[PDB]
Amino acid sequence: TMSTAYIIFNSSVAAVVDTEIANGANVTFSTVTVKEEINANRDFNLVNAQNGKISRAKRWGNEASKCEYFGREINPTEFF
Amino acid sequence: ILSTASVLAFERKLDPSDALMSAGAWAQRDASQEWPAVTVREKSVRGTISNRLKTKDRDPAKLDASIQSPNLQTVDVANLPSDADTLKVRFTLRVLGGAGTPSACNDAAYRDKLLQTVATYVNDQGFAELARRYAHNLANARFLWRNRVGAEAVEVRINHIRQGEVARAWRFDALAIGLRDFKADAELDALAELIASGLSGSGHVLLEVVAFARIGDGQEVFPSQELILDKGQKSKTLYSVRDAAAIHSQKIGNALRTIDTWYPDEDGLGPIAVEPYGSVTSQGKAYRQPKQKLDFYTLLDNWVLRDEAPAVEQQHYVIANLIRGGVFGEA
Amino acid sequence: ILSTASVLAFERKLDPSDALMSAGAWAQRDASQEWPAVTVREKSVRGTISNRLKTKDRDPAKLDASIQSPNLQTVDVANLPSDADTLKVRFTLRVLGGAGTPSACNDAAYRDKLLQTVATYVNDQGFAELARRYAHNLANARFLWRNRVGAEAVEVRINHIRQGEVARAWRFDALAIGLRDFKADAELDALAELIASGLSGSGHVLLEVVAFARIGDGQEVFPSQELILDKGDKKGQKSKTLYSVRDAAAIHSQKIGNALRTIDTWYPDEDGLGPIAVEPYGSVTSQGKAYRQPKQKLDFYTLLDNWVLRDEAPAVEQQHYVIANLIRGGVFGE
RNA sequence: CUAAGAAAUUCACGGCGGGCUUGAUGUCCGCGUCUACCUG
Repeated sequence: TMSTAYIIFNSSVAAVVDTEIANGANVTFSTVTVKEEINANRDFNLVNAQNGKISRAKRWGNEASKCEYFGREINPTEFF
Repeated sequence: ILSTASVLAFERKLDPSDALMSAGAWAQRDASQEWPAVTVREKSVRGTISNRLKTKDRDPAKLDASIQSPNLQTVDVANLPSDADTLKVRFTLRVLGGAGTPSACNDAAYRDKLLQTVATYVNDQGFAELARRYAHNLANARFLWRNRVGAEAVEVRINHIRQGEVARAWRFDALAIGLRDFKADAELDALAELIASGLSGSGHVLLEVVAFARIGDGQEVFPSQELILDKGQKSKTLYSVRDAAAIHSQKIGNALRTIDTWYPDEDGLGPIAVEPYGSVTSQGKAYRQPKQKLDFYTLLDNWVLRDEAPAVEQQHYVIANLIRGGVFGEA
Repeated sequence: ILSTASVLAFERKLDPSDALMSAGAWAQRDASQEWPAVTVREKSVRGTISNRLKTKDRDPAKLDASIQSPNLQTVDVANLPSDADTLKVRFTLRVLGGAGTPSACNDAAYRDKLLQTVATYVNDQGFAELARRYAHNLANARFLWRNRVGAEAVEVRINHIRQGEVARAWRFDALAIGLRDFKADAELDALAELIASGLSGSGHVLLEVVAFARIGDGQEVFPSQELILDKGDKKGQKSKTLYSVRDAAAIHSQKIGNALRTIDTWYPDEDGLGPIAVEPYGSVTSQGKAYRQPKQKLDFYTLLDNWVLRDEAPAVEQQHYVIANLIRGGVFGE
């Protein structure tokens, strides 16, 4: 339920609560109480589609409450 | 045709309680009901910079400037009282039983064939091979995770509370029993048959487990952490039930089921915890790789579908993976 | 090709307790229970503007305005009782052993290379070099950080205990043994033959370390200073808070361990002197700057890569530094 | 002397099974709180 960055990786995973890991210094900011998502390798950034919001890019741009997730995270697939 | 079950999950057996940590003196072991609780308390620290800097930002004038302002954390720790040396860890373990009957299947023929295969497994051999190994990880007190190393003498002690009273008591010594070999003692077979009859289902089994570890005056115990989700900084909050430091009821119990010795490239590297795709994070990598055919899922689907019964040294693994529970459906 | 791991973590050895404090007279031989604690008390200071002023605020009227509204704080302090003169600091040390084996590693070939290399070090030469240098900092009262300076007779007792009863006891004078010379006695080489035995996993070692320091009658000790939060900046706020464990001033369990591993006399800048604490990018904070910089090649993270991967085994006086740092612990990933 | 006048939303429900959050740390150093007072 967001509008991420330009990563076209796979069916991403996302959460808002984020802790910082220190052990294992190739991965930073491991994500907490995380929830699944599927965009199924869609073209553009806005496709998140948890359960209800797939089409309607105008309604997606209206859905800017919890959006603009940076995506640069523990994995090119996994988003913020 | 018996295709795979779309949604299948299992209720666990072998539930552990939460672990309590108390403190005292070693000579007062046999009257240790009212030992005070190892409380958590806040302290402050002051770190430095001890991480591998990258090749670009290795300037000389920047490193001393970055360590001129250190990072003042605020750590919670737990120490024993300065007059006490022996750490008492108490938790209770209940043995449910009926390990085959699932929680939420889809096909009735899958569920009936699953219960038929598990009934054959309990019919030919007992749970005795899968209970002489749980009794070990109650004996050599692996559930003391980091409090075990460097302990002087670890006396573990286990009671059978059938009624409110005790039925039959047991004392061990967790360093006479090694952390690698699975020996055969006279008082790890009266316990192993008890967990065997508890898992088969011929009674009810509730076990009180206390474990005294001799660490020393004023030393530092280790309980389990928590999350620090979302300045006023803090790091490393420990987990206390009612201001008594506590090990989680799944970090305990994770040491109950490090049983798995039957896995490839076993170089005497000791048992690991039972898991589907049987893996440990501390070793970094994941054994029982699915490209090998010695997994769990491709061991269940070749035993409940096509009936190719694997070796008995893997039917001791599949049933134990059923005992821990979990989800197993195409989620 | 073999490269370094991404997860590396080593548990500490040389486990220190928290240094408890007490006070009493001399004739300290029966100080086991009667000696009360050093209770942290509050007081009330009233400062004056003592820092440096900038090019701005060089006005006499502004300075008089700052002075006539003085600063008022509520510090804490801990003194001895006014009929005693000796501060007693007691803590128990435990050395674990198995100093090479990590607790989290990814690549098993890298772990086997490390456990081959540390084993070649240990079978080559014992822990008897590092155990002597720890027995010095346990022998003289280095761990009395500021309570040491300006004392008279800092008698350090060390018990080694196998059970509740004591196996073997020693008593040193902390002022015969200096603070920058690791000169071997007939007792410190008997203590290194216990610390090196504990560090090689040959048994259990529990050292109850007690240190008496006669500062003077009713004088002022220094326990370890905690940190106060960002509270309301008013006139009456606490400005200094001491650490305390059930109504007794104390020193932190890393303020001991920063003193114990003051080992490294192998940094290249020997223009000054002093055994600094062992650190990666080996640096002391009171001096501010950083020895063992990665600009030169004398670091720790360059040395482990040059020792384990490429097998450029460095000099012995640098090879002690790596193993002492692995005794300390930390994370050393990629 | 009113964007005044007018108005029944209702019935029933299985959230549920599983888990290792680890490793390490130096908080330092300096200080003037004064002057008074009728409780019947």
